[PDB]
Amino acid sequence: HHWGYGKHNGPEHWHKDFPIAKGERQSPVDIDTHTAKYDPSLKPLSVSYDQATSLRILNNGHSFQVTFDDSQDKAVLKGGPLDGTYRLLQFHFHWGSLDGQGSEHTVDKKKYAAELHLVHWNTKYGDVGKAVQQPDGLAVLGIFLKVGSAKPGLQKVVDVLDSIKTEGKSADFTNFDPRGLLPESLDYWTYPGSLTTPPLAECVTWIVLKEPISVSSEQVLKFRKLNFNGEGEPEELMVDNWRPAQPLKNRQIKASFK
Ligand SMILES: O=C(CCCCCCC(=O)Nc1ccccc1)NO
Ligand SMILES: [Zn+2]
Repeated sequence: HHWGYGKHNGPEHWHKDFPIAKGERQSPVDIDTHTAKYDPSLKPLSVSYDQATSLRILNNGHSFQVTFDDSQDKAVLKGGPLDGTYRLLQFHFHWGSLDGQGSEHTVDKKKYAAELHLVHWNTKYGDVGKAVQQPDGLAVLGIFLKVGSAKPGLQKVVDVLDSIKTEGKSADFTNFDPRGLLPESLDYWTYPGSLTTPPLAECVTWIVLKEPISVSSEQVLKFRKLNFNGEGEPEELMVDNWRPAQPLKNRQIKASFK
């Protein structure tokens, strides 16, 4: 029926509605660290989040997202492999039912407990809907989460999840600073790929940071209390909302570091 992460509607079914699922630049991928090539040409990345304006937090039935005002150049990503300016629209997470799975990208086949995606769109296309129709329309910053010490900058998110438990719920989420989600190092791998949910459009320059952030067990347990269902339907925990690694095909993953 409609897509999701279950046995009957999960990633192995998506190609019937979205044939690009078997396309030439699908995401996520396994990052083989010994095959990625250091690219001395890659320009230094620029994450400019000081004027970011968060708006709302939303359970969309597949993840939860924090949305930003992207009607002006307030929070932008530039540099790295990117040409031009990419505006932050929203961030969301993918996570597991257990700490050994949950990420979408893997590193030498290792799965992390979760993966944060900070979604940005190329301002030369004017709006996100036009950007998703372009091969360089989006830039997604991917950040792995491992379980250990708490991430203080994540706590304001986790504390409001009770208020968006089920699909369709949203809440006001102003003055949230996404800089509190970033690791120390901006070393990264990059490759051309796609959205990891339907419609799987092949419009993303992926920038995946090498350094994970640590979150606590209590923080990730609160992610796993969300529901895929809407208020009143059989309760199905929102866990394992990740797509597995797809074939690399004719792509090379580049590293910003030696
Ligand atoms: O695919 C991903 C990462 C990138 C997600 C892109 C979502 C962009 C968004 O919020 N707006 C949008 C999406 C599709 C079509 C039009 C707008 N994770 O699953
Ligand atoms: Zn995502």
